[PDB]
Amino acid sequence: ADIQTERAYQKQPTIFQNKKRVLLGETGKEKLPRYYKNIGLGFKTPKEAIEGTYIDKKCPFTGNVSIRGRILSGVVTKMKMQRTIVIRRDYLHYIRKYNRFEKRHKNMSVHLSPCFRDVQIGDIVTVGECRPLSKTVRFNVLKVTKAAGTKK
Amino acid sequence: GISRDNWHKRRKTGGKRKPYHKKRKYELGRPAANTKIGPRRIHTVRVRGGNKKYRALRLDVGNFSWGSECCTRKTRIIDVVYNASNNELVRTKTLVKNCIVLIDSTPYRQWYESHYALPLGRKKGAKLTPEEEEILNKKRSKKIQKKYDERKKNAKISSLLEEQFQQGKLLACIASRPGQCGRADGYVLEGKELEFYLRKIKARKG
Amino acid sequence: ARGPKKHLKRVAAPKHWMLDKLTGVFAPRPSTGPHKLRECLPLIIFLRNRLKYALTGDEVKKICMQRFIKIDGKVRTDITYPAGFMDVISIDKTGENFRLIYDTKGRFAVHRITPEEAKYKLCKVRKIFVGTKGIPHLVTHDARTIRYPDPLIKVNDTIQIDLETGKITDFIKFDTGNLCMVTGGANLGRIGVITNRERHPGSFDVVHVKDANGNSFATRLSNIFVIGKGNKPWISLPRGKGIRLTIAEERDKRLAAKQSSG
RNA sequence: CGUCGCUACUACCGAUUGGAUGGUUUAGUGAGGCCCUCGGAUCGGCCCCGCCGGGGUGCCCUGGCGGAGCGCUGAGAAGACGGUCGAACUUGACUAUCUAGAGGAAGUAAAAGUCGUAACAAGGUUUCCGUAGGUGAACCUGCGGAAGGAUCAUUA
RNA sequence: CCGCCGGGCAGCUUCCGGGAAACCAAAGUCUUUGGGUUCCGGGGGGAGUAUGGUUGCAAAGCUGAAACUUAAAGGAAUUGACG
RNA sequence: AGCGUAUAUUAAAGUUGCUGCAGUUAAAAAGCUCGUAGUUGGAUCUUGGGAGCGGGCGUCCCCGCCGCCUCUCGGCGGGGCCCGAAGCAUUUACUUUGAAAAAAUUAGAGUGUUCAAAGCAGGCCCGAGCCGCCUGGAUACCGCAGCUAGGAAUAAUGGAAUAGG
RNA sequence: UACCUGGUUGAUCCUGCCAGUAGCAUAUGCUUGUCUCAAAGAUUAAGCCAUGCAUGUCUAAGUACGCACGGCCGGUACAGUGAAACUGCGAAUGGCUCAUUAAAUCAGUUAUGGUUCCUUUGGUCGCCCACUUGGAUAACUGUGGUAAUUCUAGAGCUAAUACAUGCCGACGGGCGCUGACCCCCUUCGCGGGGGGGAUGCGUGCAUUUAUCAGUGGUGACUCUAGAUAACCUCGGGCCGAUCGCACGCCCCCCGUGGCGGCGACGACCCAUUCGAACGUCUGCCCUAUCAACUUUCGAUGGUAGUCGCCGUGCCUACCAUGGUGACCACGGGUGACGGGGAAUCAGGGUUCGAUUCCGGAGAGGGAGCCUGAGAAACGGCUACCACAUCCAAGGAAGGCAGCA
RNA sequence: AGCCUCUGGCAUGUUGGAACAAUGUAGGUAAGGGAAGUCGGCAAGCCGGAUCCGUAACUUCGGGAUAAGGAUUGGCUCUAAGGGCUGGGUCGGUCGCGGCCGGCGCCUAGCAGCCGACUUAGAACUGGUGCGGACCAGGGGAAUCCGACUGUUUAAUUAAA
Ligand SMILES: [Mg+2]
Ligand SMILES: [Mg+2]
Ligand SMILES: [Mg+2]
Ligand SMILES: [Mg+2]
Ligand SMILES: [Mg+2]
Ligand SMILES: [Mg+2]
Ligand SMILES: [Mg+2]
Ligand SMILES: [Mg+2]
Ligand SMILES: [Mg+2]
Ligand SMILES: [Mg+2]
Ligand SMILES: [Mg+2]
Ligand SMILES: [Mg+2]
Ligand SMILES: [Mg+2]
Ligand SMILES: [Mg+2]
Ligand SMILES: [Mg+2]
Ligand SMILES: [Mg+2]
Ligand SMILES: [Mg+2]
Ligand SMILES: [Mg+2]
Ligand SMILES: [Mg+2]
Ligand SMILES: [Mg+2]
Ligand SMILES: [Mg+2]
Ligand SMILES: [Mg+2]
Ligand SMILES: [Mg+2]
Ligand SMILES: [Mg+2]
Ligand SMILES: [Mg+2]
Ligand SMILES: [Mg+2]
Ligand SMILES: [Mg+2]
Repeated sequence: ADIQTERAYQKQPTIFQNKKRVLLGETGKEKLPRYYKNIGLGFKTPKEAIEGTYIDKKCPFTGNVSIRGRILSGVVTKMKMQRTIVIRRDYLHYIRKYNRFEKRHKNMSVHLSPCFRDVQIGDIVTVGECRPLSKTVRFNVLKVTKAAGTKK
Repeated sequence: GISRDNWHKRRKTGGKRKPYHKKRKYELGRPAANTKIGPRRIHTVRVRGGNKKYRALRLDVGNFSWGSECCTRKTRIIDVVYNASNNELVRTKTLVKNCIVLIDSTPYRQWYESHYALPLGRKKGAKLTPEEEEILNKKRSKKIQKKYDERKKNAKISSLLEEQFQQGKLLACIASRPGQCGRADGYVLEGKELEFYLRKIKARKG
Repeated sequence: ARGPKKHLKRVAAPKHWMLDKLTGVFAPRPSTGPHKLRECLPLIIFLRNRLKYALTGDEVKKICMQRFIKIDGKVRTDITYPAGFMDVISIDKTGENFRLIYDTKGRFAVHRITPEEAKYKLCKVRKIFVGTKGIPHLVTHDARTIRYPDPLIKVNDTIQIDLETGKITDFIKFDTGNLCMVTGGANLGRIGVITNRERHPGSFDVVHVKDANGNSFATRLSNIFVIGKGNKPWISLPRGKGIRLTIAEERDKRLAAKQSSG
């Protein structure tokens, strides 16, 4: 179920999985030893990364990507793609003439690892600059905080 | 020629980028290898850096391995099975990274039959009786008998492999780039791997 | 561009081979070397521009191809071979041998040293390597690698390299309390003991530095190259000793030396 | 103030599937290069013999002169099948820009022609808006408005 | 009838203070310049025209240019002078 | 020794008005109303006070203090001591200090170019016997965004209520 | 220097404009004694171009046997100047111009842990021809064509650091697994323990694949390093084991064997330097008489691929059905190469910045190409298109946006 | 629809034989040109099916409209894509492979086997560019006049306005 769905076999490389000629059922209890990493900057590699049965190469909590540069935040506006969302960064660009500001935004597509469950729209989300991961997407979601506004 | 550039295609929004420069030696694309199975044929290519690149166009053999047993005899690649990308590359027998391929079992057989000294497939007593016991029947004993009785239970194989060795062909998957590298290197499909790809093959043919 | 650029316009030329707007179009361009183009002194500038030893470029050509000039005791015939922080430049038929320490304003001195003190030399370290078969490598700021270093040498520390041998001889880890000349930016060729550094992950790290008189500049780490255990620089310093006098003070102190001096 | 009269200049409308350049490109065709598959002018080398000479143990190692299998790898040009970028050419589409035009209708000039006299004084008919309808021209008349009036009132 | 109170329609009066002026409890708080915000004008005509778009069954509605020409057109109040 | 006209453009233009125009009549406020974006949005939350040093027995100006938490984390057989980590500055906006900011240009240190535009040298020591000394090539700005560190005045923004620290 | 004056009206106060004013920016009108600085075919036509030139190179150290000249002197190959020719570099910088280009150039900022790098620096280099083996062309010599070119026909020679080839080395010596086996202790013997092993196969710095363990290094390894199994990108990995000029030596020792300095090219691992490249964040002119755009002709994403230098809808296949928008997209325009600055200027702006400094682009226009580290290179070529020269009519040579 | 065939029906539509003249009536085809043809393009041919692409002026906002204008189409070998039907209550007990009870299971993401029509898309290969190959089968455009459209009409010369 669930994991091997696509066509080619999806597997964490740097775990070779088989060797077994001993008792204690078949395979281990974890069964597959799961490659995960700590990322850095203190963000807790979340539970569902380590627990998770799942597999996405582009997740930093379970695969090959390096986070390495510019850390930002935005808000989640659309989750209609698969393993990617759109965030929307708001601001004041300043004119000097007119000694005031105007609101702006540059929405930004961004990888969203499915470890990182129960996200919604109107959701504060922090992102790391990553490898240029798809055509638009250079950023990867690191800590969703769902915070400002509404409810647990 | 056949470039590789962000320079031409639309922007995120859908506006059309104008050009900028000409194509530069840079965003350079060569045509494909789409390497086959025949007697070896590889052309070099001169690339960026200086440096070179071993584009295989005919390729017969691979340096490609057990996972578990921890060996890798060099072996003939007999035939392509399915390739997840696309279903011309199967038919045309085009080896590319993550092709599933049949290969010769023979060089893997012939070091159990050294090491743990227990057969594969099943036979009456034609090859087995003259040659296995020619590998067995000791006149050293003591140290060795202890040794490949310490090579214990776990001279063992999964049924799924055990099967294939009857046939003298193993399922394996390419992990090098024949077009980039120059070789058709890989692992043996072993255990979990080995079970879609059969079930893919089975479901595919019907 | 197509290839790499083998040329340098005067003006674009950094602020310190100290060149003037007239006299030419081009500046000399460091031939590639150990030191980065922007933090150099192409030999040529010593000779005609700093010492007034030669006059022109051809005068310098005729110097270095007698083979008098020895940049760290190894003879250079390239008029544009780049020197930079912590070099030697022995003349030998003269017995002068200078360094290349920068002044308090950051503009490479004409600071003469002994015949001794042309052996010891300093070098900051850029990385530990672990090369192959566990043979460990340094990378000095002057692009020496030195195999087989003492395992307690870490990154950003300095080495008291010999010269005729290469090699290393004793060394200074980068703690608090030791002595720093600054090799980048603004507080440049300014000298003082550390105090405290501010580790940041990602963006490179800040280093607070106190000096003799008690003036705290800070810097990015990658500009600080150290020079002693603490209030004891192993090298001779330039007159001024990277203290840096406010234009106000400098003005008056220069002018106050004047009149009383006779 | 307007029609009307004459003269001059702008842009307008305008029958003419009006003309010209540019940019996209739908469709076709498609130079040359680049890749792939062949090819094989040829050129060797390896070799196999005939005969001969020098050195070695009939045989071998070298040498000389001839011949032939052109055996089997290498190099290898001209060429040809395919594929890919693709100028170019041909026909459509769009949009941009720019202009040719019989004849028609404004404005302006502008500024002194004729016929009136619309407006400003209660402008002789308070004036004006919108709408409508009319009329040689200002115009006129309905209806509803407006006072920017010609009444801040009409005398319980 | 006589008061008060809220919010309505209004009146007079005044050297607040405004206001080119006529006037204005507000058009007051403005070189002592900014409480919030919407619309919208930049000499007069050409012109609310041409063209384009759109709505309308259509009158028409809405959006809405330029070349050209033009020196004032205009507003408030003053004396005139003619009704 | 220049001086004229040709026109683009700036002040002049309080005639494009952010600062900073105007809308009874002068050109001008939709016929009226609803209303999504945008802009804009009352008040309300640590203080008075303490302890000292310093100006003018006490009173009145002037300064370092009473960021909290942690010590779950380092260590400068049981330790402390507190820095190393993080709760993190609710989450910013704001402000101040760093660092980084190519030169030329600019602002502007230094300088008998004979002055000046300039130039960056020059100055000196010297009767040259010195067979040579001495100093420069200053500095400030460098928007916004980005990076760092103080402050918490105001503006948002957050947290416990079908229970939770 | 915070700024005004003329003009509507019998006269007034306004709105408002016209007209003055100064600088700056470009025309040319006239005049011109000295001297110092000093811009210059950008706007129109990145239109066209006569001609003249703008990119060659030798130390002692890659070949040199031109008879060129000497030498100084030979016979021994050299000797020493040395015209040519092969070879290695460069020619990838500079110079010019701004046609295009509106988040595109570009600034600042960051990334490369999603990469390549000639050169310089530092390093590192021992597995029967090495007392170097083979072979082949240019100059050179001769015989040739064509009308003509920076056109070659063809016969002899002859070099190499050009092109191939491939050896001593190292230790029948050492260490991985295999091991003909063997010995001793223990055991009734099986078995348990201690040993020791001829002979095989391996006998690596790089390569690719596979696996295993966890000296040093980061906020950030799926890194470096280490262990095992393999292969050979194989001629087209490397070194592995490369060639000149100075010629100077010592030998428990006589002529061999050891040694000395310089260079040149290698190179592999590597560092480094000039970079180059592709990414992050944030930054632009006008326009709605442009409101929806984008999507089987990749639009956004996932998966798997091919290609490249690398991550990447760079491309293919199969899936999903996305992404942007009045915080004004999308569409159109520019008398738009982008910055750094300029003249203006009470404070705030306004326009200009083709302008020497930085960044980009293009050599009539496009495309493709060789070659190269490095170029899609125009002082290369290949066509086409677009231009244009000589002609013996068969053919040939054309690119000033190098300087004149 | 056309065209070829079984069942069923005929025997060429009131005669035959021999040639292949002119005129005819039915069919065909033409180099180069291409309406010059006549009163006039009178007849015929161009077009023609499907799939894909694509689409004007004008409007009664339905249409126009198969507008216009393009591409493809064979045979062969493949691939891909479209559905039905049945099956777990297994473990224990007990009763006769069957039932009943009770318990666990509970594919509730289904998976397994067994059936059977058809289509559609894409890819090779392949043939002297042939492929809607027999037949079926809209020539198009720009205008004016009339009549709103459907229909009807002078049976034996007018179908129109
Ligand atoms: Mg302002
Ligand atoms: Mg009026
Ligand atoms: Mg008002
Ligand atoms: Mg105001
Ligand atoms: Mg006007
Ligand atoms: Mg102005
Ligand atoms: Mg002003
Ligand atoms: Mg005004
Ligand atoms: Mg109103
Ligand atoms: Mg004045
Ligand atoms: Mg008058
Ligand atoms: Mg004026
Ligand atoms: Mg250049
Ligand atoms: Mg680098
Ligand atoms: Mg134009
Ligand atoms: Mg030209
Ligand atoms: Mg170019
Ligand atoms: Mg070109
Ligand atoms: Mg040229
Ligand atoms: Mg008949
Ligand atoms: Mg009949
Ligand atoms: Mg005909
Ligand atoms: Mg006719
Ligand atoms: Mg007909
Ligand atoms: Mg029609
Ligand atoms: Mg009809
Ligand atoms: Mg009839």
